[PDB]
Amino acid sequence: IQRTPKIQVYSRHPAENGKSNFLNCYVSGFHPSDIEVDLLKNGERIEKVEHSDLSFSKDWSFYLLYYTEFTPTEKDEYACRVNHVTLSQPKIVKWDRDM
Amino acid sequence: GSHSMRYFFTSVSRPGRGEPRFIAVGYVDDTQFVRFDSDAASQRMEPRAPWIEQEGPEYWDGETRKVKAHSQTHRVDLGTLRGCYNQSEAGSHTVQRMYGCDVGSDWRFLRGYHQYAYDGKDYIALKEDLRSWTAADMCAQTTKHKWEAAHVAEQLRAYLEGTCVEWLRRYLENGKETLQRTDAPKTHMTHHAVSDHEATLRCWALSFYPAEITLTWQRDGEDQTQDTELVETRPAGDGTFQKWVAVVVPSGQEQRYTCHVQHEGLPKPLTLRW
Ligand code: MET
Repeated sequence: IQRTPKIQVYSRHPAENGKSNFLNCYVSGFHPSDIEVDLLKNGERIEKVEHSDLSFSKDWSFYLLYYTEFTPTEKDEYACRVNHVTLSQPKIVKWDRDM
Repeated sequence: GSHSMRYFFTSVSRPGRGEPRFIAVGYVDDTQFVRFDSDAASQRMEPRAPWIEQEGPEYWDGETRKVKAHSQTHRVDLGTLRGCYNQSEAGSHTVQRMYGCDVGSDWRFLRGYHQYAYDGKDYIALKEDLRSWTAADMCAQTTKHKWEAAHVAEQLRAYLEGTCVEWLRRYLENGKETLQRTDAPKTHMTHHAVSDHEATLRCWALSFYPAEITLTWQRDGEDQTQDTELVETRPAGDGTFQKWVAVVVPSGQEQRYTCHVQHEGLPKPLTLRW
């Protein structure tokens, strides 16, 4: 009755230092709909994060896109942190430009 | 190519106080165009694509009326289902409804569908002929009988086969500049070494619309699925979609492998090689 979220963290564009890009965290395949998703910069929660309107797939599982602008640099580490009833601990997925 | 209009509706009960959280979204193909959120201040169906903004206040009044009616039906059904399954007042529960229509390349009706879930499991759905119901369990069967006696299927079929298709044509026309445009995948390959004997080739497809795509790997011209990883297609956030597929290969043998990309925007499938 509970389905744990799948998580992808990625940029909208090829990641280029110095240029306003967009950091996405795409959560999918989860049920129930209540979920907590944060985007992290060097481990700290980013405050101005928006998300898509809740929708769902053919198998009834839910998906959401959480997103924020950012001008990437090469020092700054980014991640997506998710909590859900199916997770005993929050799951963190680091952004890796190569995925 | 083929097109579709789909509406999605989610209601989540709020046991301790007040009415369910209710969220509705409409899509043409892979483009969201409207939303309603019970938690939002407008209490109106709201536009989410520029081409629907054309519609006049009579449209917005009609859709707002219909969407609020759906929210009440969900509210009532949450109660009914709680009682049918003998559940307590303590727990939050969910209903989900989806319906809409597919048309082919001639924009003629192909298929319609109308389906309903409780707590993320199938409950009741209209069959493909739009004339009968599939009920998953005895609660849903009681619902089936109630919708049969009230000739629900007849009303829905007329919408799905007629009205739905007519709206979809309208929007495809009004939104033609994006909705009738295909955006072919922008592709490249990357190379990563794990160790001096194993390498990963990753074949990227970016900035494509619509979302449907096939990425496949071959070795010496023969399909290879082992030692591959395909991520779920994902939204870029600008309306387009992304995907990648990766294969692990023996370092030095990268030239044997090719990535093949199929998409509606590509008149011939593309081949990439390291
Ligand atoms: C936004 S709720 C109404 C959905 C759809 N336009 C219909 O007439 O059923």
